Amino acid sequence: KAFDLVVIGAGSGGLEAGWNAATLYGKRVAVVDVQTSHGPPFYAALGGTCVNVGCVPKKLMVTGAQYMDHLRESAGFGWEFDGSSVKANWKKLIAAKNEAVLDINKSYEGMFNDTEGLDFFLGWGSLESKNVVVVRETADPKSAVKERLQADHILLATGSWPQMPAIPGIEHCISSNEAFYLPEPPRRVLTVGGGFISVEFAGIFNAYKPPGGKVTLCYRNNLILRGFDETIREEVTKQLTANGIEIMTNENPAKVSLNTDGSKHVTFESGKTLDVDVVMMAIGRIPRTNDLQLGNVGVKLTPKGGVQVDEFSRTNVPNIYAIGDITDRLMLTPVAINEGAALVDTVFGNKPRKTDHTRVASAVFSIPPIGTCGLIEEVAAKEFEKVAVYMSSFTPLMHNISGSKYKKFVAKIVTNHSDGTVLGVHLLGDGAPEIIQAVGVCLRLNAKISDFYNTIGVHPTSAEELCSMRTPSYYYVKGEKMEKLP
Amino acid sequence: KAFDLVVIGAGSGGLEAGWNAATLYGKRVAVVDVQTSHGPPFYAALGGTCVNVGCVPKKLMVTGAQYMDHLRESAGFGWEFDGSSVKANWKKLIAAKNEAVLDINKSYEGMFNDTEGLDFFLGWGSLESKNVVVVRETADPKSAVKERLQADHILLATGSWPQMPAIPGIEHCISSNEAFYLPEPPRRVLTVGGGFISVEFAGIFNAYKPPGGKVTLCYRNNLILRGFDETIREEVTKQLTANGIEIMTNENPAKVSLNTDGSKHVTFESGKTLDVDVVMMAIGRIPRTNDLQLGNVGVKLTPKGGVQVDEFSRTNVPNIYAIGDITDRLMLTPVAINEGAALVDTVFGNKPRKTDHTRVASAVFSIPPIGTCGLIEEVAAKEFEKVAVYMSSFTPLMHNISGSKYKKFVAKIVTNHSDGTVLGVHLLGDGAPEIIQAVGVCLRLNAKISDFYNTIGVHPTSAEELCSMRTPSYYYVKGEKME
Ligand SMILES: Cc1cc2nc3c(=O)[nH]c(=O)nc-3n(C[C@H](O)[C@H](O)[C@H](O)COP(=O)(O)OP(=O)(O)OC[C@H]3O[C@@H](n4cnc5c(N)ncnc54)[C@H](O)[C@@H]3O)c2cc1C
Ligand SMILES: Cc1cc2nc3c(=O)[nH]c(=O)nc-3n(C[C@H](O)[C@H](O)[C@H](O)COP(=O)(O)OP(=O)(O)OC[C@H]3O[C@@H](n4cnc5c(N)ncnc54)[C@H](O)[C@@H]3O)c2cc1C
Ligand SMILES: COC(=O)[C@@H]1C[C@@H](O)CN1C(=O)c1ccco1
Ligand SMILES: COC(=O)[C@@H]1C[C@@H](O)CN1C(=O)c1ccco1
Ligand SMILES: [Br-]
Ligand SMILES: [Mg+2]
Ligand SMILES: [Mg+2]
Repeated sequence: KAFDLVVIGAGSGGLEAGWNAATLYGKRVAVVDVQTSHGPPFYAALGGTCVNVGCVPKKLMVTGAQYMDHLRESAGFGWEFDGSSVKANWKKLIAAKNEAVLDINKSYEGMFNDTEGLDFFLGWGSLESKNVVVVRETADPKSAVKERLQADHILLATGSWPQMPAIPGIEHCISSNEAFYLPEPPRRVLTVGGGFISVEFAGIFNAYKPPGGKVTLCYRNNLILRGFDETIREEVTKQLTANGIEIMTNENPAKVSLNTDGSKHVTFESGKTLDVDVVMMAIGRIPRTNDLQLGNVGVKLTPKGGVQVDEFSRTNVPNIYAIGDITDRLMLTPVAINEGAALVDTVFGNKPRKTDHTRVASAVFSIPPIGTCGLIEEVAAKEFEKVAVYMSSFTPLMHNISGSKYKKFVAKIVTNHSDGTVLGVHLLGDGAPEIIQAVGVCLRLNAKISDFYNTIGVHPTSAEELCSMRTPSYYYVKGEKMEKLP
Repeated sequence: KAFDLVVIGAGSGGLEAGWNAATLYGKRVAVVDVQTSHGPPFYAALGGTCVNVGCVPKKLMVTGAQYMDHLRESAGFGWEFDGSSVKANWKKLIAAKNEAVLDINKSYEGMFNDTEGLDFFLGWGSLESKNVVVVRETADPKSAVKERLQADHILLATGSWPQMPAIPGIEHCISSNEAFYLPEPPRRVLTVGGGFISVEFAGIFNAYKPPGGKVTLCYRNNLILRGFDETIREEVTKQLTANGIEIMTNENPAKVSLNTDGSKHVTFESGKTLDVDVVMMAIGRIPRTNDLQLGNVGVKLTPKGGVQVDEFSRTNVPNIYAIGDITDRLMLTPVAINEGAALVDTVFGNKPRKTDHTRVASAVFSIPPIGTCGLIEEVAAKEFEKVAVYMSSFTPLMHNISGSKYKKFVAKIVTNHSDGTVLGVHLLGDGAPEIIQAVGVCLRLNAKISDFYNTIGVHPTSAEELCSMRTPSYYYVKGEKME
């Protein structure tokens, strides 16, 4: 019952820290999670949110959703078939996703069996004391102890959970957790929220809806995807609309009731109403701190609710660290993994390393998708006296032939115009998530715009647009947008 | 008529050079090409090989070919439709391709009409003297003179042309040029060659083949795609085979005759026989210098027929330059364009610049495709004492579900293990040509493996594999492979 490291949460960050500590530094590791495989009741399980009810199944389902566009687009290239015979079998998709997620769950079980020092414990981890984690039967702190784990080092890696707004009839609504297990594809669905999860699910439901279906996405403010490039926010909005999704901006559910046929009657704050089969809330995710009983050792939380951490993932309590979504910063898997890898290389490697929270590449698997790294221009413009924006936006040739004329590719480079340093790169279109990864490496290397334009293009690709931009489209001078410099 | 620059060949490199010299440096520029729009009889035309019978139309046709996989793969994600209704209409693909290419032809026509100091001349350009380009009716130097252009500076930018082996029945075979104009998709086709053109057309013809059809690729050597990463050469062979293409390595055509039904009877050196509807020779491209009458001026050619150039694209004759395929080096459009821009900056801008032919990102639009930049490990191992290989190879999850379990993604990083400098990056799988572009920028910035593995991944992507490799798979020490 004695460990160098006890990790609460067998997720993206938890397993990276766990595995590394064991395989690289031959350390003695305990990892706690509430479930060994995906789905109800606790949804996240061994592997974490990403594996079970996040990046992995979502990406399989977006890939499934993309075939609605490929089947149509094929016609431009001479593919002929009976379009009246086309059906999207959601039940197939969910069964194939479940098998793929289960195989990963089994994979992690394999990893824990086949690794000296690395041991998995089932149940609910909380903090007894500075150096003891208790595993109980349930999330109730009164439930039975299954284990008392002695820890020289404790890692909090419990991730996040969907926020459900406290409106009348919220019990008629689901989150992404339940979206992954719907037995039938909804004919009419309201996705609530303007972030990546609402956007990605609107695309998924749009592809799998039965005949006479309608996807509506509502967002409480004016323009979806706050924090992304503004040109891309506007374009994603147009491209989702072009593919049949209704975007209701400046709208927010005030209440939901069940109609007598089991459908949902949504009343908006504005007084508008909408009948749907599913209401999926995707308005936020909040760190999972309640169940850890952090009051028992006095781990400090932020005004927001995340575990407060320094640059080395250290809480206010020596030997207690926190990575990933529990810190309520950038809620992405590779960030959690990076923080985990750094924490272990630091503490057990004697090789201190801090995660860089700048210049993080990320994606939205919207149809079509977003790839982005670094600052949007409005943010750059407040930090840098002179910012240049390089922009290329056009419908690629393939999509003129496919008939998807609305699929404008957007490539934007934001620079410090004083030295040419690239501050951010913002892509919308097929392949954007793949294109952006090596751009993340470019930004780590302090690439300038001249490093891009002096590189020889790969032709023909969308990516070569990033190496063809020599002249700013416009600038910000002391925060002020203008076409030309003074 | 008198010009600062005369460009023979209105192609990738010629147009970059002409447009830059006219617009950036205010020079009076003439550009010569044999045809104003794509296709027979001369195939290349205004815009060049890439526009007319190269990168642009081939990428559209590979995109078309990819739908065979998407339609099949859709089933794993629950898509249902009547498979027996599926037809690949090649006529529609060719029509869509022709319209796209002709629009580009027309836009280039409009660029010349609307750019003052940039003039287009139709016909066959050759050298009369070191400062005179003659434009004639035909490739025959006795054909009628249309123009004589006085030139301070002459750029040779005539590209390359398919190589056809001098075998009996060569006349019954075609090249890529004719493949772009086949009115009907061949039921049985043999692509001859192991290079990108053979492999890309094998995938195109494999998707559009009518029922009961068969695509065969033959190559003289043991393993297609020499010059590419060896793991990728092996895997792309497996993945082509898995999609129904017959790869005949260590085989070469000895002759072709017509069966009585007009189909092609191929006899290989090995005494194997194959009956096909089309034989497409893709064994090589040779520099197009014959028609230039370079003997009029004494421009030095290689025995192969390439124009010899220094690093600044200068021939042995002052004021005569050559860029692009005619130089018989790296036969890529972006390289031709880079060389044209560097030449004009140097000559007209006094901004001396030479093209870097190292660490050039390129792609093969095979199905699935290749993206590469920099050295393969066998080459690195001869130039560096210690070389590390970081390799990740696995069927991605979407392809377990899709039913294309054969589709392994390969990601390989080759380093100088002495300092970690990345020497090469080699990718096989969907997205590879898009992933490799920004890797080009990384290699220009002398990125080390640590710069890749300390970059935060984008998940889920194939690209994130590049940023997830901490530990070498194997090494070369003084040219020798060590596990
Ligand atoms: C729908 C969706 C889509 C997403 N898509 C992407 C994407 O494409 N790319 C991306 O990078 N990120 C994506 N994310 C975010 C990603 O899932 C998270 O950022 C990441 O999983 C956070 O990792 P973590 O280590 O913080 O915790 P998690 O991976 O969430 O692991 C936490 C684990 O802790 C366990 N746990 C919690 N409380 C306790 C307790 N008291 N005792 C024991 N175990 C406990 C849970 O069961 C869970 O398995 C997505 C998220 C969602 C919900
Ligand atoms: C099937 C195929 C696929 C390819 N795919 C790709 C790819 O995906 N990516 C890539 O980067 N590269 C690709 N390439 C290579 C690319 O097309 C060439 O590298 C590029 O076009 C060479 O440019 P250039 O300026 O040297 O000549 P070109 O673009 O070939 O232009 C030469 C021009 O000169 C004209 N001409 C010739 N002789 C005369 C004369 N005497 N007088 C007047 N005009 C003349 C021709 O009509 C032609 O238009 C491909 C090539 C082929 C054949
Ligand atoms: C693509 O990842 C996201 O959408 C992340 C995850 C969560 O932290 C919310 N979020 C953002 O707001 C955002 C803006 C730009 C990039 O990310
Ligand atoms: C995609 O780029 C290529 O395929 C280029 C184009 C042409 O130059 C041949 N080639 C090679 O790289 C090569 C080396 C040895 C055999 O082919
Ligand atoms: Br070989
Ligand atoms: Mg174990
Ligand atoms: Mg003109």
